Amino acid sequence: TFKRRNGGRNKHGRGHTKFIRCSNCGKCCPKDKAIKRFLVRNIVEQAAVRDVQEACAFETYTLPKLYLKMQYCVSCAIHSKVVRVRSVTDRRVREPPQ
Amino acid sequence: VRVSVLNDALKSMYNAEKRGKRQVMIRPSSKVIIKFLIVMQKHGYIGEFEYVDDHRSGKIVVELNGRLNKCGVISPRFDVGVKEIEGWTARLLPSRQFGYIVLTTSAGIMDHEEARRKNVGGKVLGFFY
Amino acid sequence: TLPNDVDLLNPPAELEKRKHKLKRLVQSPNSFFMDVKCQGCFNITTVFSHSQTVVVCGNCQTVLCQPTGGRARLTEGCSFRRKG
Amino acid sequence: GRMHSRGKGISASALPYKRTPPSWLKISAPDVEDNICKFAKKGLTPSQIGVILRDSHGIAQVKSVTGSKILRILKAHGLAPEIPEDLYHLIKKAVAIRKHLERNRKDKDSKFRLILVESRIHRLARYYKKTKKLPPVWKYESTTASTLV
Amino acid sequence: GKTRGMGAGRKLKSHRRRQRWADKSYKKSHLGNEWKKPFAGSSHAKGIVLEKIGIEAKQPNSAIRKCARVQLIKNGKKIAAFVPNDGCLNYIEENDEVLIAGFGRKGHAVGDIPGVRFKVVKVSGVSLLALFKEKKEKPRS
RNA sequence: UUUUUUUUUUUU
RNA sequence: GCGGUAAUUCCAGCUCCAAUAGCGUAAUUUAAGUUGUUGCAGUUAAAAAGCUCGUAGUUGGACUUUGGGAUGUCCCGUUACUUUGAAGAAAUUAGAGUGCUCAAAGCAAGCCUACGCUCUGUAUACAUUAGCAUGGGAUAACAUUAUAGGAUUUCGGUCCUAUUUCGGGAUCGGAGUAAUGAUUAACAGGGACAGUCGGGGGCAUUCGUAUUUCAUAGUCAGAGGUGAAAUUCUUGGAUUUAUGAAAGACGAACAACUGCGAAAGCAUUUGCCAAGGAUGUUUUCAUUAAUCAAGAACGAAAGUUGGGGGCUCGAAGACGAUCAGAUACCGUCCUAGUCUCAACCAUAAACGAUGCCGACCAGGGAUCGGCGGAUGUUGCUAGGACUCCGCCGGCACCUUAUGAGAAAUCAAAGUUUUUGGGUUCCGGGGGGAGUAUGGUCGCAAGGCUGAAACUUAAAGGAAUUGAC
RNA sequence: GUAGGAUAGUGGCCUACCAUGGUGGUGACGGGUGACGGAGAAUUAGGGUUCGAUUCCGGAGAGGGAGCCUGAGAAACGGCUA
Ligand SMILES: [K+]
Ligand SMILES: [K+]
Ligand SMILES: [K+]
Ligand SMILES: [K+]
Ligand SMILES: [K+]
Ligand SMILES: [K+]
Ligand SMILES: [K+]
Ligand SMILES: [K+]
Ligand SMILES: [K+]
Ligand SMILES: [K+]
Ligand SMILES: [K+]
Ligand SMILES: [K+]
Ligand SMILES: [K+]
Ligand SMILES: [K+]
Ligand SMILES: [K+]
Ligand SMILES: [K+]
Ligand SMILES: [K+]
Ligand SMILES: [K+]
Ligand SMILES: [K+]
Ligand SMILES: [K+]
Ligand SMILES: [Mg+2]
Ligand SMILES: [Mg+2]
Ligand SMILES: [Mg+2]
Ligand SMILES: [Mg+2]
Ligand SMILES: [Mg+2]
Ligand SMILES: [Mg+2]
Ligand SMILES: [Mg+2]
Ligand SMILES: [Mg+2]
Ligand SMILES: [Mg+2]
Ligand SMILES: [Mg+2]
Ligand SMILES: [Mg+2]
Ligand SMILES: [Mg+2]
Ligand SMILES: [Mg+2]
Ligand SMILES: [Mg+2]
Ligand SMILES: [Mg+2]
Ligand SMILES: [Mg+2]
Ligand SMILES: [Mg+2]
Ligand SMILES: [Mg+2]
Ligand SMILES: [Mg+2]
Ligand SMILES: [Mg+2]
Ligand SMILES: [Mg+2]
Ligand SMILES: [Mg+2]
Ligand SMILES: [Mg+2]
Ligand SMILES: [Mg+2]
Ligand SMILES: [Mg+2]
Ligand SMILES: [Mg+2]
Ligand SMILES: [Mg+2]
Ligand SMILES: [Mg+2]
Ligand SMILES: [Mg+2]
Ligand SMILES: [Mg+2]
Ligand SMILES: [Mg+2]
Ligand SMILES: [Mg+2]
Ligand SMILES: [Mg+2]
Ligand SMILES: [Zn+2]
Repeated sequence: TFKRRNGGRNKHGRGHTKFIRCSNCGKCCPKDKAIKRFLVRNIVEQAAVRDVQEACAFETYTLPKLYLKMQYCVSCAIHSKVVRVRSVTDRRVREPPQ
Repeated sequence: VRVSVLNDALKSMYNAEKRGKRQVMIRPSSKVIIKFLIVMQKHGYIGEFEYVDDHRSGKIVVELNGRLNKCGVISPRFDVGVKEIEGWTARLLPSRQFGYIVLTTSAGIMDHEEARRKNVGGKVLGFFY
Repeated sequence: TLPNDVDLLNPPAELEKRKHKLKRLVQSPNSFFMDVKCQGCFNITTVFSHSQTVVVCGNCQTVLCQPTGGRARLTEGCSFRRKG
Repeated sequence: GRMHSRGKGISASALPYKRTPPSWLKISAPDVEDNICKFAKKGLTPSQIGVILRDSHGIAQVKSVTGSKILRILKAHGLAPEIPEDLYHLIKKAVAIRKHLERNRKDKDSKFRLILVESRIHRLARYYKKTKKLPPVWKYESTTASTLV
Repeated sequence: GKTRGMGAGRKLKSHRRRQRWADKSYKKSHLGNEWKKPFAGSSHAKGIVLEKIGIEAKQPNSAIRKCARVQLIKNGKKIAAFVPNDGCLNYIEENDEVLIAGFGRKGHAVGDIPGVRFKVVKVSGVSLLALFKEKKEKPRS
């Protein structure tokens, strides 16, 4: 039985797509199929923001940000709970969670 | 490619009648198509049809009465003698009380009852009911 | 528009114009000819609306139109009148 | 659709329903034939002649004024080429592709396109032999194709 | 789709001829392999009893089905033939003459008896049915 | 994300 | 499926059931729309060649004389096909007649007893294809057309023949007659042209951090790796830090339910070489086309031969762990390989598990390319970017059933018992088996083609409930 | 194809000379048949599937080949010769 119209990937009008390496396990996975997330978070966690600001060596200074593009294979994504198993009707929803 | 303009026309009319459209477009036109339409109109399965000239094969616009259950082409055009008309009618028509099989004979394009009346055979073109 | 709300033999002119040139009831081109005159020369030349060649006025040796993907682009000085 | 591809484009010309010349046109049929013959002598193919006439002389359709096609006029005046224009262009394309392949042996795409072009050439040549536009002895040979043009 | 050309009768006939071989029954009846089988296309065959054997019944049944190893006189092929009815193996002896018939499934095993396609009809010219019902007596010699 | 093998035939 | 100590199923008694002077048991037809031309299937049940070209074969757009007056009749090259006729042994089959006592049969036979009669009857029909003859000229097949060497009237010169100057020929020219002789240009196809577009292809040529190694310099005790460790490297300075050099791979982020290509596949810049779809076109030819045995081009990864390279990773192999064992999963070091060139190999879940061409068939919003129109801005140079309305083509998506389906689902997997647009391939319960054998290709690995004996009642697809 | 021989007669049926022709994916050639062919038999919506040694018609054979006399007629076998 076929359970996904797209076949679990995002290839249309295309022969082959080069793979990426899972950021967790390193498994090869087609890029159009890998679960991709973009994390933009302060380098200093909110707990240490106050201490770092107090220890700042300049009159004013904006703390930088860390940008990370995580590309997970299906197994790693499910295990780490980046994605979860959804109902038959719910898995057709493509909009991101609020 | 386009092989049977008569088949294309009959399929267009059949689909349009199923959908309930009052008018249907046939392109390209042909004298065989016109004779088939005249045969249907004689028995009242279609309304008026108008031929549009475009310095090409032409076009036809046919009004649909709503009485046409199904019209179709028979391919290849098998040879039908005067004695095979009964078998062909049994194969193709829903009943012996109504329905027509169109044949092209040396006497012209006509329905199977007229072919039987004139004792003329030919080749089957299609059917309608 | 609903098929039953229109007549296939008497389509509205707006719909006929909007339709593709080959899909109209009777095929008709969207192109036309034009009488083009330069800015200074009284000579008048016939030019196709979709000219594929650089038409040049014989008198002053000036380009009237420039071929493009569709309609030819006339020079700024020159002007045109629809001929037909 | 396309003979040697999956393209389904329908772009083409839409001839007007009116077969008569426009009123504003004043040139005469013999003048049009003379111009066509002059262009042919200058070395313009029928398609080029038609394009030039439409774009410059305002002759939308040569048949409308003359009553006959450009190739027919050229043949009547003994100016038609030995081989038809389309076959000539196809042979030119094949020769160019072969010249490129002579130096690019890794261009398997060029090899594929050459195969397609020669198939088209052979089909067109067969049709022209059937219609007697080419002598029965005519044969397209890759080795000496450059000589024919 | 099917070929429908009015001039495609040859192609249709040849395609049907090629595809008929996919039919197991047609292939069985037209490959000419019936003559290499023990009966060689016959309903019955006479043979000599070589040995009494017991064949374990297939699951889920449990029993010892009684059969005889019979050598066919006309070609010397060795087969296994079931002996039906209760205690009918007692009427069979080594070097006896037995008539052998099919098991009813046209060369295939029947019931829980594995690899047996034949049965014994007569022994020493007397029907096993008659022997079972005591209508006749097995010849002494 | 340490490790976790196995369950006689028929029948209910 | 019955039989395991309460057997409607075995062995027996009784009773009952079917047929009946018949009944049981062991190639072939039907059922079988499970061989499908009528009339089957190929997304998941068995199934569409990895992709394209292409000869045989099959198939192939439109167009040429209609109408009235009247009354079968008057007026304005070769075939397929169809109608009719002749002929086409009996027997058999269908069928007319006939009380062999009926019947299967047979061709008998009936009145009245007349020194007889019914001329007694012993009909008729059927008969593929192929052949002969005849009426029709719709639908189709092949050939032909325009370099006039064309049709026709008359007349001049040349070449030969017969019935009683003449008739018949066979050529060469003059003159005239004529509406003088060419359908259109398919929302078929090919070709030309114009501005474009693309991560399509080949060659050459710039750039990038990172990895490893090396060189210089600084510091000292751990570094590495794991679930935890160990193998391993480390005061001859490991790991870490800065600068620089070399080598070979790889082209992140941008990057998408986006693009190009026949498929495989294709992502750094710039240059060159050819190639291509779509769009626009009042340009050209005029059926040149669709699909395809045989035959050909390309064809991931791995693999083969020989060079060049050999950073990284890494089959084989060797160790350290875990374990009852662990020839593994985890870790450490590594050969072939991974890259490129020349020559082979031709196979993948080579997938959309879904051939190609053509027609019709609901709605909607996005998006890529081109084009047409309108409109207002731009730290810009009529244009470009954005906004809005449309057309064509393309990758897709959402809703819906009036459709289909075993459903899952499908806007094509629809227009199918109301069955027929053209065309290629291919399946016939499950195994044996993609095996044996033969042939062919390959250096090899293996590829292509491809059985049978025998075995078996299921295997299998979709979906429901529970259990896990 | 030409000319002859032979035959009851036509014909590469055979002889001499001459020419290179003849068939074939519209399947030649080769192989299998537990293959004599037909009239017909079985089953019957229609289309079809299977069978046809056997009394009627045509062909061939007389254990396997070959040759031949007689005769209008035989390559005969309830004729002969090897
Ligand atoms: K799938
Ligand atoms: K995904
Ligand atoms: K194509
Ligand atoms: K175009
Ligand atoms: K058992
Ligand atoms: K049992
Ligand atoms: K049991
Ligand atoms: K007991
Ligand atoms: K008991
Ligand atoms: K029972
Ligand atoms: K290496
Ligand atoms: K263990
Ligand atoms: K290794
Ligand atoms: K290979
Ligand atoms: K797939
Ligand atoms: K669109
Ligand atoms: K003779
Ligand atoms: K001769
Ligand atoms: K025979
Ligand atoms: K005699
Ligand atoms: Mg599943
Ligand atoms: Mg792929
Ligand atoms: Mg094609
Ligand atoms: Mg199209
Ligand atoms: Mg165990
Ligand atoms: Mg009991
Ligand atoms: Mg009992
Ligand atoms: Mg089936
Ligand atoms: Mg499966
Ligand atoms: Mg399957
Ligand atoms: Mg496949
Ligand atoms: Mg092939
Ligand atoms: Mg036609
Ligand atoms: Mg056209
Ligand atoms: Mg460094
Ligand atoms: Mg980049
Ligand atoms: Mg892009
Ligand atoms: Mg090497
Ligand atoms: Mg390593
Ligand atoms: Mg390699
Ligand atoms: Mg394969
Ligand atoms: Mg756009
Ligand atoms: Mg099978
Ligand atoms: Mg002779
Ligand atoms: Mg025989
Ligand atoms: Mg017989
Ligand atoms: Mg007998
Ligand atoms: Mg006989
Ligand atoms: Mg004889
Ligand atoms: Mg004998
Ligand atoms: Mg003898
Ligand atoms: Mg004899
Ligand atoms: Mg005799
Ligand atoms: Zn992973």
